[PDB]
Amino acid sequence: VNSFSGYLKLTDNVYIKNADIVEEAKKVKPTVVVNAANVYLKHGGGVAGALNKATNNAMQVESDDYIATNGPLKVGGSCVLSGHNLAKHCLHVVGPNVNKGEDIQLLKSAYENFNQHEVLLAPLLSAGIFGADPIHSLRVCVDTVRTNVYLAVFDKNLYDKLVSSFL
Ligand SMILES: CC(C)Oc1ccc(C(=O)Nc2ncnc3[nH]ccc23)c(Br)c1F
Repeated sequence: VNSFSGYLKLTDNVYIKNADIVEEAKKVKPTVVVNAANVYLKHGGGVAGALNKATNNAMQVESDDYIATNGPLKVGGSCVLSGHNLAKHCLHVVGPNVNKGEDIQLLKSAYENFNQHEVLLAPLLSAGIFGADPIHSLRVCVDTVRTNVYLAVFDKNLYDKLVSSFL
């Protein structure tokens, strides 16, 4: 039993809700919140900008030190950093950004990072400003993640479309 509330169950392990991931993280304080990161951990907009804003820019400060030490992530890769006031940990995961021409096949690799964590609060990878089809992202999520994932979808219209079209 966990503290996530109001989710629709899609499969044995995947759950979905129309919610602002920032507000959901603040309420649940999950062990792991997933960020929709880029390889430079520049949290300017989208989910990343919102999460970073909620940490009062502490996420960005920590991220800049991470990059200075380690260099950029790989597309499809991830790193574990602090969750600040939102979660114990933040798993920064880089899905391919279609608006940069990146290979959509890397979306499966990106979701594989979730399997290293028993339970996660997450957005749909490569959705929103990353330019992929969120219906496809949900399909890859369900077919790749085996651990327990609670998906927050900000847009109510998109949420209803994802549910109603789910196979
Ligand atoms: C073309 C348009 C429909 O694309 C999208 C628009 C918005 C979302 C969305 O709800 N994003 C979020 N989800 C959870 N927390 C969040 N905090 C801040 C944003 C946010 C998504 Br997934 C989209 F794909």
